[PDB]
Amino acid sequence: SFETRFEKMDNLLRDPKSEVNSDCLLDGLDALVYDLDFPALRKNKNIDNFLSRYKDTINKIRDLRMKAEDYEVVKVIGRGAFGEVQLVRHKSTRKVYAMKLLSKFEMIKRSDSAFFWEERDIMAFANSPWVVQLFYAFQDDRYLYMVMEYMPGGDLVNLMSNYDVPEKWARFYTAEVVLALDAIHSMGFIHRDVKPDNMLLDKSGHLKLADFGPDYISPEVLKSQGGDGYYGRECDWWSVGVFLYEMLVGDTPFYADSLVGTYSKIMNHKNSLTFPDDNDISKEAKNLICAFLTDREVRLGRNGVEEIKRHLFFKNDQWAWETLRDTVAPVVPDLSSDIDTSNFDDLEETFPIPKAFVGNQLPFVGFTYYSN
Amino acid sequence: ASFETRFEKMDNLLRDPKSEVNSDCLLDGLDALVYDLDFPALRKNKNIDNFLSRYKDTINKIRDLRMKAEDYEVVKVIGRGAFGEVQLVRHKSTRKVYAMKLLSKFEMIKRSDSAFFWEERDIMAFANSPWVVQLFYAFQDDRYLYMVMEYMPGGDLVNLMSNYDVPEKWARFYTAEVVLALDAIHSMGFIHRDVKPDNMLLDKSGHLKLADFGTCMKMNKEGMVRTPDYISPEVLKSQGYYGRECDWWSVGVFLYEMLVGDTPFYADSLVGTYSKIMNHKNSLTFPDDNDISKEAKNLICAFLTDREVRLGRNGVEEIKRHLFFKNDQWAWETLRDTVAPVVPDLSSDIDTSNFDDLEEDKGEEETFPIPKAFVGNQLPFVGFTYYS
Ligand SMILES: CN(CC(=O)N1CC=C(c2c[nH]c3ncccc23)CC1)c1ccccc1
Ligand SMILES: CN(CC(=O)N1CC=C(c2c[nH]c3ncccc23)CC1)c1ccccc1
Repeated sequence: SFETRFEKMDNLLRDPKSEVNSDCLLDGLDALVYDLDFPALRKNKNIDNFLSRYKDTINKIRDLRMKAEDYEVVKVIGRGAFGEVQLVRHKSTRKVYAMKLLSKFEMIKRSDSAFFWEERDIMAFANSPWVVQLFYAFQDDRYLYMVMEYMPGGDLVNLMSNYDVPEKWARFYTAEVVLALDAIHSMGFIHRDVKPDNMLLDKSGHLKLADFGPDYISPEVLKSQGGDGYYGRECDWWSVGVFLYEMLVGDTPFYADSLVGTYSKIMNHKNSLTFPDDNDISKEAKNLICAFLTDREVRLGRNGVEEIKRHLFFKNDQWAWETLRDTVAPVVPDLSSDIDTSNFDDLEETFPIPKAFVGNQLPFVGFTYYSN
Repeated sequence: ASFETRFEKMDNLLRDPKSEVNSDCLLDGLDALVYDLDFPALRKNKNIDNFLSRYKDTINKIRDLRMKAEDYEVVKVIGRGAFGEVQLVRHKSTRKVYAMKLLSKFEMIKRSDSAFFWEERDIMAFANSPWVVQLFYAFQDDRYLYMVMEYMPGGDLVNLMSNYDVPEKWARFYTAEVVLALDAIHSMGFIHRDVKPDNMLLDKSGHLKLADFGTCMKMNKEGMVRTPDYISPEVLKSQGYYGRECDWWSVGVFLYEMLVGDTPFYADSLVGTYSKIMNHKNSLTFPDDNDISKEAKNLICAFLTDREVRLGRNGVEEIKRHLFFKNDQWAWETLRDTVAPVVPDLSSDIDTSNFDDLEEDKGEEETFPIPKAFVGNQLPFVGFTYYS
């Protein structure tokens, strides 16, 4: 059938989850112009003629497509190894967002340029109240850009520093992390390193997970990094136990001065896991921490989220699992302005000119995403 | 500007068939990149090897979904050229017969000639004229460019002129259809540069259409462009700047050959022909024993004259008003409705009686050397794909 094959082709060209969608195919042409336009390369007739034929329209497309210049940087609200997070405002729409930038130079230099694909897909397609949304994803020759919802409530590292977390609060945050992880697991993904930095609080003080691509890592994720083991969803449930312990105790359960010491304490969890002498912690809170901080064969979460939800630590009279997001969060942030950075602490290299085709833009083809 | 205006202008560039960057040209770029990068020496670059792993699967899936040579069943080879051949083909699924023109990418790259086909592709795809051979689909693989066009079973006008003594009544019909065909091409901004009976094909009802635009060049904002019997004097002076009227000279040669039986500037030697063309004011003569009207002689002389005063240099309207076209069978708006002088008798949708059936070759699949660095041999063909 000719029209069935022609229809299937249009499906691939218009589906946002397709690698050959219209905005993805445009990335290939854009990358090709960035990577070919060098004097040594343009000596090749095929290259010089192709660029003459497409540099007018590619420069035109670069202007029409979303670009960094469409955003007004307000402040830098975060920083990482490969870039930074900026609170930005779209010039035309005036809407504020959080934009994550990833340096193509650093990524290529460190030979690490494929870690962002699952983060892009989870945030773009989750469609969940528990996952930070990615509205747009674009790029230029130097950076990858991720336009996400701004989470003014800050992160849980900040919350834990500013407050003495009572059990009533710890139960709320732990339950929201349980629902957030279940939404991610339902999509077919495993977070791997769930930590308080990945837990962001929206305008109403409710939690959403962000940042998909040592203290919080499970024993199986450590073992499997030596190229022989394997792990399941229960590796994220281990992280929940570490988070609950840090919240009620003030320290990570396997803290050590050295990275080796932490790694070793995690493997020796049956002997290193201890609750300080001066612990006001309930028996149900300790039960839940121990049920998560154990080997994967007997870990809570092995037989789904239901056994986690039924734990006595979650028994309370303020909320229910099915309506938890409608309840008032323990810390509802001060909604002063759309530019409020109160909950956040405040704080370039060009590629060498190629003498042959290097293709530095190739590992980024297909990153562009427009939610419409 | 407006944001939604930017994202609407984008969707226009992505849908417009005449756009350099519609979704077919964009898939061409990705398909060209997978061909040009999938070599073991290039796969040593991590960026290249990783990109190919990420897209090899979908590019092969897309190659199957998109139109390909295997969708067509070859029936005969009805024509041949330096860079390829023309095959009478039948679509496997639809069973409809077409004429497919193939152009060898190796012969093209090897001879450093890989940009002549763009005008032919655009004329046949966008002319939208009852007088220009239509291009339904255009596709490609790593070895060939393919052009799926309407099959013209009636043959060409060289064949028609050999088999018949063309009366004026017939010559007027064929000249009239060539005038409408050249005007469609001129309206698009092109100059044929090689109008001869070889380019004029007859369809299943005997109606004429132009084909063979390998020689086509696009005019500038002032209408200028950069066999020997059909060539105008302005070209022989260079052999520069040529207007529309260099095509109208060939119409005059065509009309003379039709009514007389010989080309107006025939000679044993090429030099004798070139000399006769330059001396057109004295060499152009009509045989004493003729059934040529004063209006046919007027039209031929109006075309076979200096480009500074030639009929056509200011449009087709003055040509259409010529008294030679006055007749009682048809009008310019009723020409294609008329019964053509020679309506071909066809046994089947596959009948090739009006063509010299040719022997297929199926032997030269020559190789470009395996790239040790990025060569980009598929780059001059990005954007050739067309679907109607
Ligand atoms: C600091 N990171 C971590 C990260 O990947 N993320 C941290 C949290 C995000 C966020 C979403 N919405 C936000 N709203 C207010 C502040 C941060 C955010 C996005 C994800 C980072 C790492 C490497 C290179 C660059 C940045
Ligand atoms: C013979 N040339 C000219 C050519 O390009 N064309 C001549 C013939 C065509 C045709 C359309 N429809 C047809 N139907 C019945 C016969 C021929 C046709 C189309 C155009 C050629 C040159 C190089 C490589 C290959 C062929």
